[PDB]
Amino acid sequence: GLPTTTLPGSGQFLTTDDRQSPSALPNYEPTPRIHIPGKVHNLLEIIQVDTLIPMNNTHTKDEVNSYLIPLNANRQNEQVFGTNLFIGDGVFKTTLLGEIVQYYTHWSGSLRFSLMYTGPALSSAKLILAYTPPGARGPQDRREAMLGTHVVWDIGLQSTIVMTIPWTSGVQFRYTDPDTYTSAGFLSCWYQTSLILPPETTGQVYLLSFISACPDFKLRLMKDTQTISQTVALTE
Amino acid sequence: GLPTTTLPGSGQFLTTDDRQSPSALPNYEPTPRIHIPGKVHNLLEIIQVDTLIPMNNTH
Amino acid sequence: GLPTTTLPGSGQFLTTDDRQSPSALPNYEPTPRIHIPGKVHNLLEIIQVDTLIPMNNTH
Amino acid sequence: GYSDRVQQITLGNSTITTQEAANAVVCYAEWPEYLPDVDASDVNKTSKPDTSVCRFYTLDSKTWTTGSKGWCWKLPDALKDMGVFGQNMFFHSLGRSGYTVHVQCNATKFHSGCLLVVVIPEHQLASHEGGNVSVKYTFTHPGERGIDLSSANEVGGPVKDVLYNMNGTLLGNLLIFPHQFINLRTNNTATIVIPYINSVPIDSMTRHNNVSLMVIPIAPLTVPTGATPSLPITVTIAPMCTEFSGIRSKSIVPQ
Amino acid sequence: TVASISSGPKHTQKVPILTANETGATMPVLPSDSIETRTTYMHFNGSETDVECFLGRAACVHVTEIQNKDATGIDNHREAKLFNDWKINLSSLVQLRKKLELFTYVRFDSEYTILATASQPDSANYSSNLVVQAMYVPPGAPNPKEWDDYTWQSASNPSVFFKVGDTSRFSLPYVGLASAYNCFYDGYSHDDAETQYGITVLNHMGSMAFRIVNEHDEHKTLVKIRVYHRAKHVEAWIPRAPRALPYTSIGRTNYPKNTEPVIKKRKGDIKSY
Amino acid sequence: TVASISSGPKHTQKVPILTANETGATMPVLPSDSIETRTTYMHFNGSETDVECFLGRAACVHVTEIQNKDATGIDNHREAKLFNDWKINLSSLVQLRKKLELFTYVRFDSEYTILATASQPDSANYSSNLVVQAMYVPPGAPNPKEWDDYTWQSASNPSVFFKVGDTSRFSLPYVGLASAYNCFYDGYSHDDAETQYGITVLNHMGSMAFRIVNEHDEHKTLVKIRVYHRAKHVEAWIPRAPRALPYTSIGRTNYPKNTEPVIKKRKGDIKSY
Amino acid sequence: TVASISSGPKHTQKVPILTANETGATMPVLPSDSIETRTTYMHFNGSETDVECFLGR
Amino acid sequence: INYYKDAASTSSAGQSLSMDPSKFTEPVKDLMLKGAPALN
Amino acid sequence: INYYKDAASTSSAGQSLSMDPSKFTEPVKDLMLKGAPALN
Amino acid sequence: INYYKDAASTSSAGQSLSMDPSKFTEPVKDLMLKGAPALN
Repeated sequence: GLPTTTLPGSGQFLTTDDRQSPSALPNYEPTPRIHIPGKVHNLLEIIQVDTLIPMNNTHTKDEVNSYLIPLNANRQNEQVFGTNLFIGDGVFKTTLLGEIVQYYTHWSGSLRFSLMYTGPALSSAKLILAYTPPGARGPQDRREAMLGTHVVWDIGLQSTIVMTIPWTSGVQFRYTDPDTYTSAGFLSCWYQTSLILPPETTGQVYLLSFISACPDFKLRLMKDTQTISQTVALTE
Repeated sequence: GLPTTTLPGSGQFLTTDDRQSPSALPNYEPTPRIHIPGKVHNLLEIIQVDTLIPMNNTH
Repeated sequence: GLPTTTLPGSGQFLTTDDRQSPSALPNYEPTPRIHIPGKVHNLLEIIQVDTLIPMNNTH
Repeated sequence: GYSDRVQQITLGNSTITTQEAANAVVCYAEWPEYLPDVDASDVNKTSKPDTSVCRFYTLDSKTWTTGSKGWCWKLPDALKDMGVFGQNMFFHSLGRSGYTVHVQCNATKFHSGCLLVVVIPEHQLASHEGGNVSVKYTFTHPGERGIDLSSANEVGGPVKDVLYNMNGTLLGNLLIFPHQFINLRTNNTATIVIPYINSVPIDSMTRHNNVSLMVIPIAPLTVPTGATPSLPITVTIAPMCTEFSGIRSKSIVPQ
Repeated sequence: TVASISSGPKHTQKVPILTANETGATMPVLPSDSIETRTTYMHFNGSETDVECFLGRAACVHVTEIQNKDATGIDNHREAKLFNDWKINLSSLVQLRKKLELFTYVRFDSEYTILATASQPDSANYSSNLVVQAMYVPPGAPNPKEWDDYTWQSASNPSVFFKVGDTSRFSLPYVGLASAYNCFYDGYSHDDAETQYGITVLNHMGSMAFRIVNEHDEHKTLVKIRVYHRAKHVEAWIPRAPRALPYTSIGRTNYPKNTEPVIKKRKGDIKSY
Repeated sequence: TVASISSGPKHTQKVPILTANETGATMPVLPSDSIETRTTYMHFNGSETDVECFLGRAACVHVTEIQNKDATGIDNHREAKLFNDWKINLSSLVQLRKKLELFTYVRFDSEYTILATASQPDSANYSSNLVVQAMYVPPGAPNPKEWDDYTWQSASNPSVFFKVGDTSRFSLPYVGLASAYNCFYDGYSHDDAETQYGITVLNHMGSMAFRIVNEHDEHKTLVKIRVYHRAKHVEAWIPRAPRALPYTSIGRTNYPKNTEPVIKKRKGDIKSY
Repeated sequence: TVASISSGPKHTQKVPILTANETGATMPVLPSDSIETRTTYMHFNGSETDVECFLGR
Repeated sequence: INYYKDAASTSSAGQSLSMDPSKFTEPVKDLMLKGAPALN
Repeated sequence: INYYKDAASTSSAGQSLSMDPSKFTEPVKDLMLKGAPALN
Repeated sequence: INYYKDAASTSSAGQSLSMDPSKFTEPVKDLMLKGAPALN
């Protein structure tokens, strides 16, 4: 008989501990694995695939239309859309990125925001996208917007433009749930010159917008998502 | 005295676990084995012998 | 199963003991350290800096 | 002078040419291949009709109009009646296949509109009734007709609400599945190569569909002034590396 | 590892930021393709986002309850909660369910922890000490009919006996019939016109029956069982869109009617911040 | 090591005892610079004044309380102490607080011990045996609303279950967002005219929710939770003046008005002994 | 280990499927003696049918 | 590691991995070859 | 040290440290180079 | 012997045995020698 002493914590059950256990089914042989395409190893692998952002959130019931950012022909100087960058809330929240970020407490890294244009091929347009780093207000006019991170996008044969929100930060991690100290800025978009439709054409054209994370990205300290809850256990 | 911590499951009895136990009969000597024809090792050995099927179940 | 005996003191919590514990946050990666001037290692380092004595205590 | 843009796919006795492609997607970066022995379980030698089943079948055409919500086809169902592919299907106990899907929609440089073409492995549909109402067989086996998401709820059928992918997930995130867009201004076809994806090496072709192909208008169709307000969309699909096993009497399936 | 390299002004014919999303790719664009950057290192590995880590902590998967009371004159033990079964599932309490359904096929060993606590809602002199028996009943085994049937002998079926207030813990290998468990299945068990859709044995993980071994004392004792499940040795294939609407049933994808808009409406314009 | 060397009479032009304190230095003067000394050795290392040792013993950081009682008809569990949260802090009980605030920035892993004892202030037949659940709720997680919400499933959030009367112990890595925790912060969360001063997320260490898992017995049971915290792997920068006045608030430096003189007045003259 | 070997058409004078059960033997006939098979491996050892396992709980 | 002195006290035995059905499936005195005629 | 005989009884697995998003982010048939035109 | 995988779970650290008061006691820009005049 070897002398032992038990410490504080004996008998506790910590849902996060990782130890060995007896197998209830001694000697059982599991089914062989066969090959299946698509294996995922890290959630970091999947948040780099871009998905659509319901940017046009202004509706009243969920609709395919809140994915469409409208553009008006012949407007000059004006603003196309605006949003803050609380990736865990608001427009971002239902996107795959938003949806995964919510399983973690802290995030750090660059984001990739792209816009794909869908107007007739014989039209043309020049837009400016601007990222405003924390510390200033959402820009109120392009002059204000153009003094921060921006890209003049020229609509052409190449249909999409990929803007990166480079990680601009004092503190090396931000909270995924919106927090002030930790806030990330604003994203706005304005006409640089203006949309022009060809003859025989009319109305609004739309941009689709996507979001995905750069390879830069870090997420840490897992927790429970506000995105799902329940009141009684389900049954069959 | 070596410091320990006990985990969840301590004291449980799992009918399928396989561990050592003290022998109640210390030092006892079992009867020698003699040879007996017919030893079975796997149930897989015996399910290969065919047996009759009551196919005509209608009684 | 290895035979053990527990000694007096089992289960006690001594605020001054120093042992290992399971991490509640398995696999979490702490923020990198950056350099900060001023690191203290011993209280003996700081009690050698002189400070003023309110000698005139009479107020 | 090769462009990403022009392409030719020849499979069996049938060929497709596109002069306005946008590359092609190969699901999960894997190309269809036959079933290796190391992965095999059924001891039966399989049948590989090759060129008589691995050719291009063009399903009947759809009509995109400003009110369209989107269409959904299931595989191998959509092909249950195409030539010898279909016969093999009803006649063997098990079968396995990959596909090349080519979705076609051309317009002019004055039109606008953008379709999402996506392949969803194991697309289990939801009942519009809620609770634990099931979706009857016939409803998930529309055949070449596919399911029309702008048709009405029916009884025992699935829900046809587009912002929810027919299953409780948002349209916006379908982009995590192999997919390609058809943006009239860029593109006129979409091509996806689908490797066989299952948790078993070979399965039944009638009780289980392993992918739904979905074509969904996202930026509404907008035709030039006084143009007819609609465009046809055509889907052509070719089984590839098909294998059938466990031949017998010929399945009889509901309806 | 560098998180960003140093990059300076650019005036090229080589534009990495113009792409064609119609192709289905997400081109790997970085901050340094469109602004001037400085070197910085990652200092991080992505350890805690590994799927083994993501699915590897215990989650509550089931709460049931049984009572110890005089069975004298009870015509239906099962019905008096004299004993109770549970057909194992991971899709009845939604927290873990949403996590698993981020994948289509999943393969793992399970580690179960079972906590049992007792309640004595009405006048008792004391708290008795009850031993619970949890039997693993695979499909085809005789199922308990009374709380003390021959079934409980469990001569071939793994069972664990632990005390109420304590915890039991054991681990079961991956018992799936196929190579992975299907998180989803767009099929039927056969081509029947009315057979159930979606629910499949492909997911089946066994089933478990609980009872108190103790005979009855003078008062009644409520014992409530909580089963926790931790995946170990995880393998996951084919990511899918996360669950947006609420769940209604074990094993079907169905969402409730007149549900509410899941995308938050702006308080303001598209232009609003 | 010598504590003092031998030194004899001196009649020099080299005076180590005259200095200019205006310079900000504390010149390293020793007994042997001004009296005649003999050799002596230190016999000591300064082991127990290491900052790891100074901050490394468990200190009580929080006492809370929850009760097990029939929740039937309770409209606000939180309010009935049916369950309770705590946003982790080290500045609410002053003993450990004064110790930490001897430094400006501090970095360490935490080891928590949680002792839970039960009380039955009014007539009970017995003492029941309750299991406590302590959930670690990081900012952004759903917070419990009732004592038996879906939240408690805690499928992604670390939680520990232990018995009242026992102790639970686990250790959490340094969860700060920056490189160190700020013991002080002369800033705001943004340039707002009315935002709070001093209190910062730079210090944030998570938060914890407690509940009893047991349903109710016939009597009521008070369970009082004590959280102890031990710093391990300590790193401290920039020493500061010790706290002289009493504390009034978590996270602000504020002292109470009409406080009392903190320097003891002489009973006598400056000249007094 | 192979569970089944590959075997093709047969037109022989050597018939493994005709036997005389009166002898008391169970002749070891396999799928490949009477249909055309493909190779497949066992992937299994028969561990949990060992008598030690069967009587050991 | 055995902690105990007696052999009965050790854990379960380990798989025969013996397996030879012929004592049960082919106890015939003159050897039968599959493919050759049963009765000559 | 494993104390138990079966593999299911061992603790959690250890980090894939595999990580290759290209099956998801770039499943295109003809390789796309960043910087070269998307559609030629 | 660490029984646990993560570094936070190990016991207390071990004595700096670093000790250098000069950053606090003599942060002067031009070095002062004891015995030499303070102000020259």
